[PDB]
Amino acid sequence: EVAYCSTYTHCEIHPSMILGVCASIIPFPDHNQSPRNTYQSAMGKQAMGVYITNFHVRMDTLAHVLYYPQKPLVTTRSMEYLRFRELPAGINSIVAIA
Amino acid sequence: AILKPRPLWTGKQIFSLIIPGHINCIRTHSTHPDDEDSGPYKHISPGDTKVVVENGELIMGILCKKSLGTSAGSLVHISYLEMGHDITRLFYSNIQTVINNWLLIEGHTIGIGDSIADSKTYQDIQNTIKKAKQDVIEVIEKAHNNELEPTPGNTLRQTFENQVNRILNDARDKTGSSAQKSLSEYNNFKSMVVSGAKGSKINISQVIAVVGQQNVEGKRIPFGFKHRTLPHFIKDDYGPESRGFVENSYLAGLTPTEFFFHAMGGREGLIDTAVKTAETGYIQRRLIKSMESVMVKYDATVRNSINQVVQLRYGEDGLAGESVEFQNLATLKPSNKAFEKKFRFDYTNERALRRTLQEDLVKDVLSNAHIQNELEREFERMREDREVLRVIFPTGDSKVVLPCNLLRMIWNAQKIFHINPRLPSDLHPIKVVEGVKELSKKLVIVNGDDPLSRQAQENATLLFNIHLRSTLCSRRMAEEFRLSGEAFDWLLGEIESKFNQAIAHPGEMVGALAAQSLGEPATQMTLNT
Amino acid sequence: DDEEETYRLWKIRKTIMQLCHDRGYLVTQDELDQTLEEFKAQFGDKPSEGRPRRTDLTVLVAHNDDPTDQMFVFFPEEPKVGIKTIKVYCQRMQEENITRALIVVQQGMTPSAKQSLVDMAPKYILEQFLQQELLINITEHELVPEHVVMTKEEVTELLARYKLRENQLPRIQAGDPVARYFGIKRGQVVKIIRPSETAGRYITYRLVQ
Amino acid sequence: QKRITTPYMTKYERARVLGTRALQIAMCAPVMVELEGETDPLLIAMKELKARKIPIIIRRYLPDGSYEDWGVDELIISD
Amino acid sequence: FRLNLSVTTPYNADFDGDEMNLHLPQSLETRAEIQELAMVPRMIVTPQ
Amino acid sequence: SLKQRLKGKEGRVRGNLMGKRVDFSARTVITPDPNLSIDQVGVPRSIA
Amino acid sequence: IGDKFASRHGQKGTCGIQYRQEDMPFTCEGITPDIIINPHAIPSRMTIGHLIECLQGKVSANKGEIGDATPFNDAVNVQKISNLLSDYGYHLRGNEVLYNGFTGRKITSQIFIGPTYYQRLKHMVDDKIHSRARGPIQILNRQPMEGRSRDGGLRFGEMERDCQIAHGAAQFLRERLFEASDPYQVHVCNLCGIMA
Amino acid sequence: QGIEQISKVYMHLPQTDNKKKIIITEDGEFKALQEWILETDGVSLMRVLSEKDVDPVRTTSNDIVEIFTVLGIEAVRKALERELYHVISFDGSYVNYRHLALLCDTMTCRGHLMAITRHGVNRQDTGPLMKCSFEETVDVLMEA
Amino acid sequence: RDGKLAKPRQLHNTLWGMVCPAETPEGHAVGLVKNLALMAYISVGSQPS
Ligand SMILES: [Mg+2]
Ligand SMILES: [Zn+2]
Repeated sequence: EVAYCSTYTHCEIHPSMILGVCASIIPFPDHNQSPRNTYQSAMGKQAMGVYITNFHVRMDTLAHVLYYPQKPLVTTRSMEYLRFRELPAGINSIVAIA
Repeated sequence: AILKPRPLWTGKQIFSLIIPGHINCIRTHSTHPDDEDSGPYKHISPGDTKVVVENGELIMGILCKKSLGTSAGSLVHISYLEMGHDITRLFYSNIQTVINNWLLIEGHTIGIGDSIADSKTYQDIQNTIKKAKQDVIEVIEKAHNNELEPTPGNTLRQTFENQVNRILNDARDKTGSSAQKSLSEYNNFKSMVVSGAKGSKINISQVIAVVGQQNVEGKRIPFGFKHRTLPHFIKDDYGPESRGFVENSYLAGLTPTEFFFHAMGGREGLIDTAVKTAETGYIQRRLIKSMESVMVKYDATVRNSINQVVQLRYGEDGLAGESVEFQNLATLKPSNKAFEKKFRFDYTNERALRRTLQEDLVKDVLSNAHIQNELEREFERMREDREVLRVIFPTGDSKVVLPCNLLRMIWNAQKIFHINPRLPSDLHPIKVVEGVKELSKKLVIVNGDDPLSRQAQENATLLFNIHLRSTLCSRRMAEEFRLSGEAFDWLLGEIESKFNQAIAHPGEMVGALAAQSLGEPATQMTLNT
Repeated sequence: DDEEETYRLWKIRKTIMQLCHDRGYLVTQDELDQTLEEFKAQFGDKPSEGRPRRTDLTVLVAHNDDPTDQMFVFFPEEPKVGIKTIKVYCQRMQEENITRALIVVQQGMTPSAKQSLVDMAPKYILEQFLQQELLINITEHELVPEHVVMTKEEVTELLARYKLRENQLPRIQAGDPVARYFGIKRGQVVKIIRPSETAGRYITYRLVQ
Repeated sequence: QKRITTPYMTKYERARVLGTRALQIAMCAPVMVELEGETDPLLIAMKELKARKIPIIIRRYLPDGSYEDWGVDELIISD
Repeated sequence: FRLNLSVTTPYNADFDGDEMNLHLPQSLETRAEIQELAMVPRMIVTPQ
Repeated sequence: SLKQRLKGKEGRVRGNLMGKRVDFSARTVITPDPNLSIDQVGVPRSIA
Repeated sequence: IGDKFASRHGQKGTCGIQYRQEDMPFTCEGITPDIIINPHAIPSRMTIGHLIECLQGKVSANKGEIGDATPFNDAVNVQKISNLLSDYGYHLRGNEVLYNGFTGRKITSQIFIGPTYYQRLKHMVDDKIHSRARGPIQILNRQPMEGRSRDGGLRFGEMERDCQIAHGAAQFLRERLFEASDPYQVHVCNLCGIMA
Repeated sequence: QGIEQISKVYMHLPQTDNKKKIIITEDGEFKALQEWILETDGVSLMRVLSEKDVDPVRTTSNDIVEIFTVLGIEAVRKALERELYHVISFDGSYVNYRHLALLCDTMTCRGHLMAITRHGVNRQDTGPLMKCSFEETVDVLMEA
Repeated sequence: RDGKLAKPRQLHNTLWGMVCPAETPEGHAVGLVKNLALMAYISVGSQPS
């Protein structure tokens, strides 16, 4: 076309791979203000869930375990690769803003 | 308020049961337009603005944080100053309880119907944004041609950067004007920004129209590679897309090369907060220790720990900062003809005085003549004070901090004694002169009868007496005020008590109170401007 | 040049005619507003190879309350001043019976001369200035309030009214520009009168030590 | 005479007089008002002040070493 | 600990996991001086 | 040594004479309660 | 009612009170919310990603799929989610008509309701409460010391020593530093100033 | 040309009254007049006051040790009060006047610029049991 | 961990795609510890022979 450039040498796979591990579990992260995405990535590191499947054998100190974990109803496509639907931490609740 | 088809009350009629005592206040509301108070309908409130809480009941006006929040002269402040603290406690309590219990009937929320705009608005916003981008491209091409002359004190680059910044500011202002005028009455963003509880007018613009433009180290996003910002763009490119102008909103989402820049800008703010806290925990702390040993002694002098004198009277007047208000002097500012037309108290007309006073009193004044001499002498005293004021304040302002608010204190006395301003009434003009003199004599900051001390006493209560005889002018209180004699004795008795009680207390640890007060702004302020 | 030089000598002169008027000496009225061209016609058009030699500029004044105590001011000729050069003046004071004297140093003085003036303490008190400092009256600046020196009878009225000692006052060292402009010695009390926005006027005192 | 200090009971002297008089009542001192069903030793000490009947003298120390003694009866209660 | 909101703005508090220390006056003079000097109704306006 | 024992931060003067640990103080999380006055706070029954 | 709950968009917050089901507000078919949050949390920090995943989530429970929130998709607007929701018989922006739970009356405004994904943080209140009242003390300096009950004293720092000085409270400042912490008595000679 | 300490001088005429020239007119009215000004990068006050077509009355420098060199001690009291009021009232805040007068009246009370640091307050000659809580405990105790 | 110099703490253009831009702790260690992106791969080394 009347184009920006015409000598492209490479192309990206998907521009969503520029995010870390704790920041790629946020739905629609391109709609929030920036400092908000920093807080959650330092806050989903201290959410109770099930942390490992053989928690019966390990005599760790200070282990928390949730009864009924659930997987999200609104998921990012880059959560199938870090096993967030096999060891989830949270519950889908019905929230009202009032 | 309504008694025929059905008995219906109003909100102002239930709210006027909360407001204690008989207090008087006049404020405004945040959407009071500037060109309303000039022309007609100034005492009519078509948008129901200009709060007037008269004799303890909300006559008119929409309340917001300008009238109930933390400002000076608010309704909680006036109720604190006039009634006490045991009644202001109950005032805060009763507002919060009855308004929560109505608020579960009305209800409140924020959805995303409160965060979207009609197509007519969106199309207009898109049109202007495209025009602004084209203008920047025209500026870029001419710079390559070499058709820009740098201003003195500026380089070729700095002038271009300034023009680009001005164009961006104009575009953001246009987007805000386009958005703000598409807001509805049932909206909830607008119902929070107006009421003053939370929000601001740039959040509505970033949520709805344009996020804005990021900047690290106080300037537009820098060439972090060689000649590029990210490896997607071309080298030696200076457009609005390449360097951080986020032209989408928070609801249309961000593109990747734009979410990265918004992360840079938000990162800089997070770093600033951490550094600022460390600075705050030291500078203010060091200041408190150095001036801690400063306090008010039993001589009303402010001495050190070694008793070596810092100030002869506290605050250079002798008063404590808890009980002072903003006032206006209104003698320094007007012309030499309006001053002589407002404070002269001329008896030459013989009809204006007759209209505003009792006939027997005016005729007696004219015949005594001694009275005429005294009143002309008072006008001359006022002219001398006008000159002294013109100096002390060489700039021209009139907002001066003083003790007890006098217009509110003559306006309470017009309703404790049911002053009809539609009748001539009576106030011997001399009684007013003699009363000013005696009250002026009784208030005493420096207790002394010696000549050396007498001079110090005269020097102190100086600006307050210029203000007192300025608002205590004979003419100005026999015309506009019209006050009955009984009213004057109460007006005078109270002025003295408020002043006597406003004197600073001998023993308060002033050097720490001041150090923490100085320590405050040391904290709110920017880390690097 | 000389136009710069005939300008400065008129300016520095006009400053001193006020400095000695502040200290309470008698200076004729028109000497205070001596305009430039009037100075240029009286003392000479130019000092470069001219009649104004930096001598013929000296001033001798007498006090208002007493015609005997007088003050002299000298304008040395050399850039920096030596030893007997002030003794030339010390002799000129010795002959005329005058103790109050000033010297308007041109550019500097010698450390030996610094020794030579601090010795005659009980007699022949001289004040050393600089040509640059006298070019502007600092007393008429915006920030500088109005100072007034109090007699030794008034100072004993403060310390008996506020029941103070003399150690408990705010202090000022006799080395700052206004302490020298008024010629103040240790143990004196100066009164400052400044206007403030809360009261209107406030009078504070300083002890010069 | 020569009393140079203020005739108003300052904010701090009212907080210390009420504390001391209340502690003396708790240790069985005789009261000086006709209370009616009152028991709190600090509620009584407050209505003695409203009646100007507290037997305590305040010694104000000037910063030059002098002093003067004001009877609580003679002071104008601030509140 | 439970307190009224109108008191949030002096302490600069917010209710997302803050913690607030409480001290208890022991003698009777110190309870009287806290009652007649530093109660929260007596501190509505600031000298700052 | 006796200099290092009477020295600065956490010594015997910057750490045991100016700042000291005080008994009779309890801290608990805060939550709202709009049914209270300004003058009041609500204490749990175990702290009390 | 002390525990800390947080969303997936940086909204942490404690728990204020717990109501039974007979008191929460209900919809016209008996769906009470599990959590109620303040509307003032949104406009100041601008987390609009929080308002779309509860709109997207309401379509996913009614259709039976699981939604997609990949960041830079550009194939999922709000106009495409809203038009999907009005097919199942709801308002196309999530709003609903709630009834008051105490009096059964309708609420004049319409409340925005939907399902979201919350997490339970680690900071619980059972772990942060402690109190001291005349507890064990040290041996060398006789200053209050921690005991077996986990509970020592709170430090009375330097900045707290200054708010009390500005207050003018001289008794309370003495109690907190001397009578509450290591009181002691000694004997001193009169002519000389040495202990006896 | 010029003065060696002064490196760059600007030129503008103000828009707010603060830096305009306010004159009482003949009728008695405060009038604002617009005025070109030169503002530098580098300070040497005594040569600038001594220059013709320069106002010697209203020259002001934000360097308070240089005003302490040139004008006096009361000028640093008042210029210091004006500088604290200039940094507090830039974000639209408001601190009362008693506090700025007490700080600027304690900082310049003994004659010279008592800086609020270690080296200004620790020269104050208080008693011996106050200086020992301040960085030099055993040395103060042994000289005392 | 306490130096006030901002240039080793601010986000640099060259971190595109190799270090996460949003994830970092607050406090005194802002921008000092960082997490790497999803597909970022660190090399292991070889011989230039
Ligand atoms: Mg918080
Ligand atoms: Zn002995």
